[PDB]
Amino acid sequence: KVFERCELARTLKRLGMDGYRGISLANWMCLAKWESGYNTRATNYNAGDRSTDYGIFQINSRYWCNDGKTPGAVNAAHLSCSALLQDNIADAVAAAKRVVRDPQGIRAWVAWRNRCQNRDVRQYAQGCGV
Repeated sequence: KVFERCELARTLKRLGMDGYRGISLANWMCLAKWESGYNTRATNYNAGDRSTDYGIFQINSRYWCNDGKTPGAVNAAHLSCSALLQDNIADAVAAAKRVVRDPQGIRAWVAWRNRCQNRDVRQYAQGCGV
């Protein structure tokens, strides 16, 4: 499923993401935008280390979800990576919360540093009623 901007903004608020671990809704929106274009079935294989990024938040198979074929893998979030390809993003949200529970926080995603950090991110969640 490819979410429309405001529909995702409202869904994330309902799921308790606004201000989670100090992260504003606008930042989560900026992250989803650059990571997947708000697409829940987005997948990205990293030929270099053999790991795959899954879903709307592009969660990695080496530490956060299990896909069986990733070398030196662990399962912090304790999920099957398959759960991160559903139209319902409840599991992806739970996984994303787990990721930012580590000291690095939202910085865990390099894309966030390149495109969101230290910038005006209001535009991503503006006018959605959240």
